[PDB]
Amino acid sequence: FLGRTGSSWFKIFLFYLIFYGCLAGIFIGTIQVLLLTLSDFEPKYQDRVAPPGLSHAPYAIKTEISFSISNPKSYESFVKSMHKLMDLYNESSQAGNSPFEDCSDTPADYIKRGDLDDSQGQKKACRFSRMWLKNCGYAEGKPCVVAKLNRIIGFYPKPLKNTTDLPEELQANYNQYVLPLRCAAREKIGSIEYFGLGGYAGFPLQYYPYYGKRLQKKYLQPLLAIQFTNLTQNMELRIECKVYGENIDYSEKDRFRGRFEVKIEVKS
Amino acid sequence: EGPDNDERFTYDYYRLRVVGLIVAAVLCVIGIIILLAGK
Amino acid sequence: LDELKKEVSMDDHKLSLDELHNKYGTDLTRGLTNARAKEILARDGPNSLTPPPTTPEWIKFCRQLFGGFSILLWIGAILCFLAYGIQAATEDEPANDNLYLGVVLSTVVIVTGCFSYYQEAKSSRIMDSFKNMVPQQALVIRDGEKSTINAEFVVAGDLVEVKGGDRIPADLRIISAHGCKVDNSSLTGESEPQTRSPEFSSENPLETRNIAFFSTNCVEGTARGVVVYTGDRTVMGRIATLASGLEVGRTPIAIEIEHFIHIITGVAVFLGVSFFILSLILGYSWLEAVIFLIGIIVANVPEGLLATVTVCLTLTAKRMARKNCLVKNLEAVETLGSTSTICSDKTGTLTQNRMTVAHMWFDNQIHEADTTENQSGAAFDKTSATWSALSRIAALCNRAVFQAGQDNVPILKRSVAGDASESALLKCIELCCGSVQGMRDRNPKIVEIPFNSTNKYQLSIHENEKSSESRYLLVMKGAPERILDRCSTILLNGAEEPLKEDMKEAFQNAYLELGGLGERVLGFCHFALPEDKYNEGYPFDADEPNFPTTDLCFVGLMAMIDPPRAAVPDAVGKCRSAGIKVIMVTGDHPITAKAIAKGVGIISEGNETIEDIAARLNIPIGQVNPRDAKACVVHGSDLKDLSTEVLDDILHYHTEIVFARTSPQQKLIIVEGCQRQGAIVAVTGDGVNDSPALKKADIGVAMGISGSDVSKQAADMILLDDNFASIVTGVEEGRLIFDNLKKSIAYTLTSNIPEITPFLVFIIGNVPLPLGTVTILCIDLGTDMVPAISLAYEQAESDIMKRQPRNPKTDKLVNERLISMAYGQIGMIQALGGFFSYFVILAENGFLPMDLIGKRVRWDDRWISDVEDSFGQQWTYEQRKIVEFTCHTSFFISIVVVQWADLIICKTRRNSIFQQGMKNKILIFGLFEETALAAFLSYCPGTDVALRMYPLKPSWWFCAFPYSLIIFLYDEMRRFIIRRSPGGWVEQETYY
Ligand SMILES: *[C@@H]1O[C@H](CO)[C@@H](O[C@@H]2O[C@H](CO)[C@@H](O)[C@H](O)[C@H]2NC(C)=O)[C@H](O)[C@H]1NC(C)=O
Ligand SMILES: CC(C)CCC[C@@H](C)[C@H]1CC[C@H]2[C@@H]3CC=C4C[C@@H](O)CC[C@]4(C)[C@H]3CC[C@]12C
Ligand SMILES: *[C@@H]1O[C@H](CO)[C@@H](O)[C@H](O)[C@H]1NC(C)=O
Ligand SMILES: [K+]
Ligand SMILES: [Mg+2]
Ligand SMILES: [Tl+]
Ligand SMILES: [Tl+]
Repeated sequence: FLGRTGSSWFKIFLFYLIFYGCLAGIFIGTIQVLLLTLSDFEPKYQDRVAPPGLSHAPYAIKTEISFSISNPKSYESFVKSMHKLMDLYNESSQAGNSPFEDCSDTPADYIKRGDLDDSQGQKKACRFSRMWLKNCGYAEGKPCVVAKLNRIIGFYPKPLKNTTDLPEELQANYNQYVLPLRCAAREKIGSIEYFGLGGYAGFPLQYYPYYGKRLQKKYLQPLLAIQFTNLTQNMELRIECKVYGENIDYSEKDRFRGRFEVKIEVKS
Repeated sequence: EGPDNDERFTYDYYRLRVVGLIVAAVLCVIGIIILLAGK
Repeated sequence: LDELKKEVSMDDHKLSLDELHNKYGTDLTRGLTNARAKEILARDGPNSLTPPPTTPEWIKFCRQLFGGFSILLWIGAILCFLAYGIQAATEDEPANDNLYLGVVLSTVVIVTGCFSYYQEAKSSRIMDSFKNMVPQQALVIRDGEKSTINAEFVVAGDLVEVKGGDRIPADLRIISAHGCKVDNSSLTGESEPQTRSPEFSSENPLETRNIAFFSTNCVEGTARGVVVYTGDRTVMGRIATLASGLEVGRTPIAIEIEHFIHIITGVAVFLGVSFFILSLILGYSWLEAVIFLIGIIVANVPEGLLATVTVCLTLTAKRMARKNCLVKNLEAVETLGSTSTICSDKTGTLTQNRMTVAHMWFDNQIHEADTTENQSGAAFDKTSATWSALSRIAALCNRAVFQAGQDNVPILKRSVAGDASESALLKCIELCCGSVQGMRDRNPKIVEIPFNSTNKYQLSIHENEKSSESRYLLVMKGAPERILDRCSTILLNGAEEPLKEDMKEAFQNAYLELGGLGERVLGFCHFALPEDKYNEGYPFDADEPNFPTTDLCFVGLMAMIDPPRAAVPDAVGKCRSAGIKVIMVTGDHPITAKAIAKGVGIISEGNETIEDIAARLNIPIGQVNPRDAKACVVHGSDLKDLSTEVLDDILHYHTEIVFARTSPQQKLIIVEGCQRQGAIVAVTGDGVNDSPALKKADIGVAMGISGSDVSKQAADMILLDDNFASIVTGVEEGRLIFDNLKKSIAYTLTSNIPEITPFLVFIIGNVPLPLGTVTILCIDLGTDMVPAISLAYEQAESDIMKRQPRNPKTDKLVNERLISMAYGQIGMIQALGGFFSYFVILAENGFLPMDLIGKRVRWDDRWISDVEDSFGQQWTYEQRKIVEFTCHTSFFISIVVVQWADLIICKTRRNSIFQQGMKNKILIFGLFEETALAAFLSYCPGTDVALRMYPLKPSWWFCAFPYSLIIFLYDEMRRFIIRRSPGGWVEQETYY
């Protein structure tokens, strides 16, 4: 033929069949032992998610949400993702004492449901009403963005203490139980309005620590609705929403490390 | 610890780099020694 | 074009002096007119040689920039700029990826260009050396007056004059001469002075006395002649053009390189476009379809391989430089290993090029002297009183002297003023009797008759050094038979005795044997003149026989030859044991050529020519079956009337071939004949008459000390110490580097698979990219480099000089067996070890292997800063990318770890590491430096930006260890099978 005879062509097939078969069987074996060394409830390493990311619902083309108020299908793209998220926080999804629980309607302290063990059933998560998100189809004019803190197993978000000076200096400082979120731009051509649990501009600490998908399915993380009823129009406004805390840090590279990058433009 | 389990989300990449560079250097020296056993 | 120049020349030495003038419109006495000479100048053109048109270095460099790998790397470099252009227009990408990767790849092409350019070097100044043989000026007779003119202004027809010490300015017809002798070594390779006279003495113009040639010099006397040829039209000017004009051609090693380039280029374009369409079918945007292609290019092309080859060659050439063997062309480092036929000059190559005493006949006994340079033999006789009598004649009846200031150099190597035979005798006595000058001071010469054409003897009368005599001793030497007709007694073991027919017959026997050995034989005799008949003041007349020259005492015979170099016989046998055919090709006479052939082992004992059979059986040569003769001796005059097909039959039908009295073109023809049969041929030589053959040879080797400038220009290799044993070393080195290149190539190729497979699974699996493009270049250009080179220092696995020369048609540098092992077996194991570490990194950070399938869509989505892992955690864009790049880093390090084992297995093709050992210090160096480089690239701060290399946790380093070990075991088991059964299965499938 090309290389060899039929007899040789066969033998080279019988070899590579057994050979690659063995190699596949060995590869799988090493994957088995790897998995055997891992927990079902907690990942081996967590230093790469460490400082929590802050992500929002409006799917930004490039950290930007520009549209026209005087146009219907101009914002119907951002309403798709906005709906996708909030559709999960339905009351019909949170039914019965299992696996949900009614928690303080005001920001409270942490809740420990034991260890990362299966020695108990599904760890009961705090309910969250999308109805706590006042004012927010969504904002056809002047968007109503929804913030979110990335989930990390066993992470206890710790707010800053009012020992020294603060950006939003001491205003509504629920020091003991709220992780604040203050959006900014100089360039003050807007109108910041925050909505959340208990009416505070933060995340209620009663939703922590997260026990993971395996030990807490259907779990709901707290949301923080933000509305920009800015009196300006037809210009790119670089708005940055920042979260503050002891366990919260940022990076010049990762522009989502505990903060937002939104470029709103109501070009109408 | 409980609420004070910050060490869980931390890794000493600084020491690791110091050690890694020490090792790389020493392996580089060892190599020179064996090569220079005759030039 | 040069087929005309490969033919024997035609001449006009047969014409009379007068007749020759009519042909050139010339005067025998007055010479040309100033006006007629200038007319002929403009007519024929200058008496000069024009160098052939060369290829500029520009075109030579750029021709390498387009050879398979460079072509693919160019397509990659441009395709980078393509994707970059498409980006800069569509979505403003502030990145530098495609732009920088395009710059990097273009640089890789340029630098790789320098390496191949360095390897494909051609240092040739043939025509320049020939031009150096034309004198600046010549002496001509114009308008009846002699004047010096620019030799280029010399034309056919003018009257030229030459004298001892000057170069022949052009081909001349001798019309007048006085004691003129010439050095025709340019045409023959033999430096013994040849007389020139107006008389025609041979039909063959290269042998007649009435022609003098350009490229030669007058050694003594004076001559006048008419110019018959000028410039390019001279006999050796044509040889110049032939030699300088010959197409170089591709080396065996070069052909091998291009061959695997086709193979690897083939699989590259195959998988390249095979997966380019496979991606579009899967609905991949052309934006991405090209990005994957660039990666495929980089994965398939072994970026550092061609440069490795060059370095391995260079390092092999450095070792040979250290044995006095200079390599002018890097590729010639290997040709000697692939050589199946050596065509060797005799004089100054196989031989020392110096008349040396070989045997002596005295006391009715043949004695043998030591002919070797360094005198590696033993003594023959010292005791016999006869010896001292013969020794005295050899010293006394000798007019040769050592040049001043030689006392530093060895006797046999020092320059001597005199003819070759007298120098030989001088050096013979000086060696075994001490200072000859002393013997010539103790015995003052009073009268002598120098060797005469008519007398055929030379005699001398000396004052006997003996005090009790202080009388007159007569000594003489000459033609053995002439000396015999002048002898009455023979000095036997001390005492004289009558010359009976018995001893006279033993003389003839001794004389015939020595002459049969191709040796020049001389007779020696002396006579102690009677005291009473010769007073202490008796005057001797040299002009008229004033003393007896008959009834003298015969002392002995001495024989001499230009002997082989000490190492030559043994080197010839070694070449022949390696299955290399050795042919002699010489301008010298057949009797001498044949005798040295037997001396060095070109013709082995018992082997006969058709002429030998005929003489032994006493039958006509036509009655001899030519197939009964394995040896042959072909004279150039017969070679001339043979067609190439008939030359091919001679080459095919004889194992032991001697081509004697060959011209320079004839040497070229014999070389081409050998090549025509499909053989790789080496030429060894030292003369300008070897230049065409040396050029045409697959590899020409010139002698460094004895070699002429031309020969060393025409060669690929120079033996700087004239050590012929270096050929044996060269062939051995050549074979070793050929095997080691295979090892180094397999090693380099093996790591291509773990660079290809990640890109494929990236498409078919939709997982995060396991390894990056930049990461690949850190391997092929970084870590693999020193290890790959180090394989050039591997010792032989068996006695390579015991095997036959490779068949260049069947035995390839890269075959299917190499690809099967490198791509199908070992590289495949490396790929898995890479993937394993990849799955380990991701799974330990929260992305278990199961959830990875079909996630790249969301993984690469820059706007999703919340991807969910297996544990329910959310990752930003840059966070997951850090883990991904950490995956690139550990996959990279996994390659390094699996290349550890590969380096050790590529060490040997057959033998076990437990047999070959670990005595390669460069290889061990490679292991340490490779690992140092990898660690540095991972842990050095800032490398995460420039190369996207991230620090690895200690446990990460050990992921591929079980795969590294399986490689070592697998290959060790496999080679154990090879050795345990030379049959073929494992052998014919995987044996590189
Ligand atoms: C989650 O809540 C949303 C609230 O808008 C539900 O949307 C409803 O969709 C139905 C049918 O398309 C409409 O008739 C209603 O007007 C919507 N709102 C309400 C309050 O009922 C959505 O269907 C819910 N999703 C799930 C899975 O239950
Ligand atoms: C990533 C995976 C799926 C690709 C696997 C590719 C396999 C099928 C390839 C890789 C190397 C290949 C072999 C390389 C060498 C030879 C020897 C030659 O004389 C015949 C073909 C043969 C035997 C090839 C057959 C196919 C082969 C085994
Ligand atoms: C939000 O909606 C409420 C009614 O639910 C209305 O009273 C109020 O004006 C709205 N706020 C703004 C800022 O438009
Ligand atoms: K050559
Ligand atoms: Mg010679
Ligand atoms: Tl490569
Ligand atoms: Tl490679």
